Amino acid sequence: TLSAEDKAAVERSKMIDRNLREDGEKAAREVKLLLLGAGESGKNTIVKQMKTGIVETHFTFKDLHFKMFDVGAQRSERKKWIHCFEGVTAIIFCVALSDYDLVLAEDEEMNRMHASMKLFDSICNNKWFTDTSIILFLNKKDLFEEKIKKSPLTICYPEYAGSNTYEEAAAYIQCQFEDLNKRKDTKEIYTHFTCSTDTKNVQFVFDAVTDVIIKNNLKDCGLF
Amino acid sequence: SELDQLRQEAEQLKNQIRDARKACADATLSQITNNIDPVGRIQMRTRRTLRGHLAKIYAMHWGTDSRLLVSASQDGKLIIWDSYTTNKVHAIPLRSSWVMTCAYAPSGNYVACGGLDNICSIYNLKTREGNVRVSRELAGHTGYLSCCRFLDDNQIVTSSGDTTCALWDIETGQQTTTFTGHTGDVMSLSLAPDTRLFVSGACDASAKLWDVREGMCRQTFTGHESDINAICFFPNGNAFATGSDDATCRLFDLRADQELMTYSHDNIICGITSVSFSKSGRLLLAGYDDFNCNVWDALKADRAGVLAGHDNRVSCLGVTDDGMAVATGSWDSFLKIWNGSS
Amino acid sequence: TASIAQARKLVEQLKMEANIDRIKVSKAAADLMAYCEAHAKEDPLLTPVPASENPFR
Amino acid sequence: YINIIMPSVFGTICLLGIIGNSTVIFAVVKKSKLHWCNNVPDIFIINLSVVDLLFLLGMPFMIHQLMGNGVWHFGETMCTLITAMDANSQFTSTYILTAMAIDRYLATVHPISSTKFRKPSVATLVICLLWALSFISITPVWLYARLIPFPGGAVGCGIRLPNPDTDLYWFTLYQFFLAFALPFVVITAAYVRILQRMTSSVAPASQRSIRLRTKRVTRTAIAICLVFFVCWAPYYVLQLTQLSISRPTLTFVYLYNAAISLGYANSCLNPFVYIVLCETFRKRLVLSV
Amino acid sequence: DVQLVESGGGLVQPGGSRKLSCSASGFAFSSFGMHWVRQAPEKGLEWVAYISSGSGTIYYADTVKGRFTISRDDPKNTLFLQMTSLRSEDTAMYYCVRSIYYYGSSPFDFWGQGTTLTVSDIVMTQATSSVPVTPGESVSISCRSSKSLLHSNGNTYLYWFLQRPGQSPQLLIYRMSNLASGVPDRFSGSGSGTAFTLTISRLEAEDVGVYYCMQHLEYPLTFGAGTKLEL
Repeated sequence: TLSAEDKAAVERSKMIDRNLREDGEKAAREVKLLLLGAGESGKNTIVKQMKTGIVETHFTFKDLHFKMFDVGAQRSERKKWIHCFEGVTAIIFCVALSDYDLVLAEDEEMNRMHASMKLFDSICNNKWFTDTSIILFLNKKDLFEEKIKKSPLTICYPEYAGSNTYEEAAAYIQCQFEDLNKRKDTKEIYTHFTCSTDTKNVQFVFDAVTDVIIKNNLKDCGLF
Repeated sequence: SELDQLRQEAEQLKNQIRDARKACADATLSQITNNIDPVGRIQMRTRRTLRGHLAKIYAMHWGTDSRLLVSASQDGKLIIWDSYTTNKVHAIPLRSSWVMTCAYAPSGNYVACGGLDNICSIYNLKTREGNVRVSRELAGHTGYLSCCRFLDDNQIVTSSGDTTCALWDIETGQQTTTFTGHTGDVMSLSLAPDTRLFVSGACDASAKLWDVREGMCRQTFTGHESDINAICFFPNGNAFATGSDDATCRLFDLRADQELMTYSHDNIICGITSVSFSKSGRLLLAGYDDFNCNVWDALKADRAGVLAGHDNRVSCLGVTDDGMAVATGSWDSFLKIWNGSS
Repeated sequence: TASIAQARKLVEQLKMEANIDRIKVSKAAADLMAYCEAHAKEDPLLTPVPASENPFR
Repeated sequence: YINIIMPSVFGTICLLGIIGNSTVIFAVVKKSKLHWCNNVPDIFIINLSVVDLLFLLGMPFMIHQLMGNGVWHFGETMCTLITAMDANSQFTSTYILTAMAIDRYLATVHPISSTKFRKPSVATLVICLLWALSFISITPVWLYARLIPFPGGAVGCGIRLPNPDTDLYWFTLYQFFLAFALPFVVITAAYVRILQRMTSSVAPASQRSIRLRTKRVTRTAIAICLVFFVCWAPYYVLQLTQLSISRPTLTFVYLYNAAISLGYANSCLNPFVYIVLCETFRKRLVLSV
Repeated sequence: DVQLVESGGGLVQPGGSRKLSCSASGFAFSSFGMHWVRQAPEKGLEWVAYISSGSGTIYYADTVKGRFTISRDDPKNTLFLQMTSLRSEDTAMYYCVRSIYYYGSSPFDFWGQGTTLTVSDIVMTQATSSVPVTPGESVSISCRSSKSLLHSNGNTYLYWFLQRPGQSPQLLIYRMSNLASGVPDRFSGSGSGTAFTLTISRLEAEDVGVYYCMQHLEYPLTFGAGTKLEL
């Protein structure tokens, strides 16, 4: 019992769904990454290798479109807008290895590494990232090796009782961050060692996101 | 010396305001509205379901004709709905998909939106070309855009997470007035019916009343224990209600300059995302993190009913200007229209 | 001298808010209750309209 | 007891599988945002429940000639229609189950390259193509489904091949290959390849999450392949045995009717495999209740 | 600016075929439904065909159905009308009309300049053929319909057009009361049921012309005879 013009309006609405479906499917096959990490943590160096308030960066790697979002300019409370990223494929977290004997510029008494560990568990254990895999970057790996010889790791970690070498001290720090995972069942942490001249930084994110995609497919297909 | 003396005077002024509010607290709103009968049980059914959003819906706003509404979702789509037929009138692709607010102009010719991109984009709905185009991008806020509301085709007020509110001249693209004084992220704003005042709620658990023309903060309302997420003017413009993360809704009065009533329950431990009033103001509808929308009795602080039709957090809701229907948006990507039956 | 400048502004702001006229809570409560009563009949959500007048049949 | 145990077994299977299949259909419809929009797994899982529902709705029209007196009461026109309708649901459900496992193989081993053609529009076209192939695969069933005069005044619906001495072989063998053997090979091959390639080289296999991830998928790939095998192998083993058998005995008749029930039990167990082994699906169903 | 240029008209033999084109510029062509309306020499307007937005719905007039084909090319923003077996009854000026359909839209708001072709059902009645008028005086124009144009949704699908001499038709009133964009506020549409009145307060020189009332309650769209205003 629709008039000739009411029926034409209905046909217009179904043409909009023809375009919402086209755009919604295009957004569903793309990868959304949340780029987190602190001041002088190497966050901007990673962007320099993958070329307002929020800085969105797009790039293509092996027939896969990534949307990496940098929210370093958002000085507001993180807990308020962090839920807007519920549903990203993975989180890229940048940690500076060399910032273990250093202290924060403002606090002048809190260690930089402890700040990241507090930042990591605030993100890893966040309720919106319950099943969101985290890509943990341990940047400045080469500079950390030089600084271990001069400054022992016991300054940052009193409980450490180990060799004064990179191959053992770095692994202790790496497992300390992965130890902060309060739920080792619903999520995984992917850890990679980058540098200022590396070429495998984008490959690790591509591999880690691929494993997240497989995990999401299993849940949708009902295998999980 | 001078700094220490000045900060002691501020405490004395704060005590003076607190004593002034206590002086005029002769009675309680609960005592005043004890005699009136309750609204009973409010049962609302889903008359319409608006499908097409493919991500979390964060905001919606009714048009002044009480038939068209605009909703914003983080699928990067602004959709204008014909609520009578569920037809989509327009679909506006947003440049930034992280939208947090949307507004419908009272004339119906413009819509506004903005989020983490710190930009208020104005879209022209009535063009000779037959499509919606961006007419203005309001830049100047240094934080995310949390709420925006048109006063007319040329003026709009926006609240941001950079602790400031701004009044904009749309034609020139410049903010004529800047509203400063909040110490936290401002999450929402509501315009008075005469569009001469507006209230804003921030994450410092305080609500400030601003004069649009003069451009200063007239009154500050405190009492919440956590960040305020939602705010809505009472239909007569003499009061407003807020919703916070402390699982409470509070009704503040402008003229009494203090809180009048709190809307919370012991079972409710989740945050509140959106608040709105019915046409008579007797019902206060609030969206919650617990996947439900609770309709409250504003006068008696009783939960009149529940809208349970969503599988995720109810992020937004709104009541028509004529009071005929209420729309609720949610992170489950659906919009629902509710009203009662005889 | 940022802190001392902010202190003067905060004190000056509190003076404006402390000089406003405040009515009794009973007077304010009555006005809110009166407005709801006057517009109760024209509120479809409070009092559902007959199906003939409901656009969402 | 014999006249009471067998009707109860078929009736229990019919009711239990209808409840499960109707739950899968309702849940997939109510979880939709835009029809044919990023729901390729949901399209397959709701078509498998429709065919399984058809396989059980037509069950009482096929077993009433096995319990009361072995007489067809619906005439020769319904005998051709009911036999073809029942046989179509068996072939169609097996094909959707096979295609629902190739879909899961593509979603895992090729998660990037399969996004080009794992569209809901393509998934619907594939399923509609399966029905067309199913109709072709049941063509001999309804071409030969006629009434059979048994000794006495009783008649029964059955298959009257033109040359039962020689045509009995291709009828049994072609159904075993197309409806049991080939689908089971593909279903088994797909799920074992999923377990061997469900995680990446860079994935931290030493972590609990990766091991816990493989454990649940392994017991789901085993359960799907085993339930399909157990419910249809005895039917097609006794089917091949009748070629050598000339005069069946009472024990063989009881075993044959038990195997028929197991075939119908396949459509009863498919919905619950998705209900139980999908934690995500199980949680959403409780929310609706 | 919004433009609609028609081409392909000319002198044709009886029983022949001719292809009319409507090129659209300055607006979203794929978002608008398109109509063909023709006007026989010294006669009123006659609707020819309709194609909806998205090309899903196509309508033809009974007098041309089976002989005319209407099509559109969205990438090229071109509207087509394929005509075959042209008769002497087809000699007319063919106008290209845009119409968009959503809640509150104004269909038939813009008309094309038209192309001339020369060959070698609700009844809308406008009994008053001509009305002598003087500038500055109020004029009322009446229209009648065989069926009630009020639909169950509350809309009254009556349209008013003005075709000044030498100019294309222009929309004045859409849905019997609403004023079209770019039309002076002095025009006002009033009606009820089957009887409608167009009131023109403070008539001016530009208002001189022929006024047509069209119904859009249902297809086929039919035009009135037309009321001419002369000084």
